[PDB]
Amino acid sequence: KSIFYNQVGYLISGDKRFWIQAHEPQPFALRTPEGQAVFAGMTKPVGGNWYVGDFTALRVPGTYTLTVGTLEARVVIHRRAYRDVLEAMLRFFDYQLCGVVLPEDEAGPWAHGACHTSDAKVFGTERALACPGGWHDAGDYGKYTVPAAKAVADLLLAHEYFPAALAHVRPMRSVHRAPHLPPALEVAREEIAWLLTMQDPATGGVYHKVTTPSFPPLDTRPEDDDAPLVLSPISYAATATFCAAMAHAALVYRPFDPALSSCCADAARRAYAWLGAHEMQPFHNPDGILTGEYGDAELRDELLWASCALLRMTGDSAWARVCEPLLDLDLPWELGWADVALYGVMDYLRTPRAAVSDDVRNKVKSRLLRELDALAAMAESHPFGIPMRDDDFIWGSNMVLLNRAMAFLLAEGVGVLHPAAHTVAQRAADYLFGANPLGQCYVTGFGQRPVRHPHHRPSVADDVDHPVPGMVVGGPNRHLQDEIARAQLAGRPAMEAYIDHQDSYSTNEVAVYWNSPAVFVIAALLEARGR
Ligand SMILES: [Ca+2]
Ligand SMILES: [Zn+2]
Repeated sequence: KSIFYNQVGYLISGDKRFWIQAHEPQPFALRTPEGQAVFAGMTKPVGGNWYVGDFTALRVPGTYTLTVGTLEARVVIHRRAYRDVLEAMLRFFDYQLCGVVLPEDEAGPWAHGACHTSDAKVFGTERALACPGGWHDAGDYGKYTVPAAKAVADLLLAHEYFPAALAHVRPMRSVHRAPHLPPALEVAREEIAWLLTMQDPATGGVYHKVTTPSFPPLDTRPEDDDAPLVLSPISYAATATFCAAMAHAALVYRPFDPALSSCCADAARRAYAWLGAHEMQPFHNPDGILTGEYGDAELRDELLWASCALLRMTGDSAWARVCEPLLDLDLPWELGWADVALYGVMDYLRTPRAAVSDDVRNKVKSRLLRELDALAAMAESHPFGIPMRDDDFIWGSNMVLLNRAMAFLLAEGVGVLHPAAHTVAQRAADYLFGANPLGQCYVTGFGQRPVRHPHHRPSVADDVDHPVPGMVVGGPNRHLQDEIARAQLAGRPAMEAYIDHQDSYSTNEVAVYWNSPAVFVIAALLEARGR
């Protein structure tokens, strides 16, 4: 029996909520460390087994003792409560850097020399290509184009939406080149640079991934992983998502890195040329390649994103002829990594009105609003106020949640101002930081119940009780898709289908594209912005 709360903290100007399992209202108090009450109220029912207490009106920063029944919790209120965790979430990307020295003065215990420095062989050939840099994808050391595109897009969108919040954090600054770009762009450039090396100069197509044939032991340090690197074949999905990300990067970097901006624009155009001359073939692992497939049978949303990205990059109305029929399809409007249509919708909506059809544009805005309404109804039913149903708690459920919060916030940039947007964002953070049935903070290195045993090779290699901080784990997954989950979590409700165990890859791994929406959402919460 405990209090469930945001274990990282609460914003002075933000909503403040705790949860408890109870069957009737109870008085609660918030007190100073000496013990004197500064706030008091009554809990109220929200369904399932749950009651909530609202202490939003407490505006004075500090560490308070929350008392309800015979239970106590320590809660922090601060002007920028999430600054440290946002910084850690962004530093994760630098911790994932491949082929670059990470010095101890930046990386502490996890400092290491440049890893995976060898040339990658193109599958089914004797040709070798240098594809250095960028990020290890997850708990493994593969670098995969499709999910990379999402992580880049999310960081770029965070820079575009919340630059002031991001300005207050510091990545591994000394590992990046001077002059230093704004934090999100400094970090994202490393991945963008690597992506550019994955494009085949002859055809404009993009290799699906570069990995070793198989996964090394969970125990393996990055610099000790010396198996041969293989470039898996060019794929439609990789080429299209590369196109979209590069087109996005072209726009965003224009005033910061003109050479990169220009390089990305032309790379995007060459990638789109490839799309036009090739079939929408889903990617499957070649024989002898057992690493992450990142497959996907539906590719029209990738074409949609690429098309809309180039529409916005160029501002040329000719692109709307291709975009608008794709926007009419009943594709899910989601934020990846496989279902990427909402990135395209956003690029379309963020293009000057003059370049697109007014009729189509209003239909797209209207669909977006209806989608958000649906998510808002979900959140209203849920005891923790998050836009989730039991069946949404799948592999990477934390990302499912964060993408949904992100959609609310993105919409505010294109004239769709849903009244639940900022409540949803706060509840998503609350949930991520311990306001859930397990009382689990789903980020390593933070909260009172942090993640301690992530499925992450650098963490497992160094200290299995003390992992790299700032890593957002996948979260509860009702499908029990690893040995540990099957054995330990059968019969538990959806939100309880998580275990902090290094072998539980289906509930407790990490990913660049799980940190990326988290950076966006937490940055939004820091940029406190009503009248
Ligand atoms: Ca797709
Ligand atoms: Zn590496």
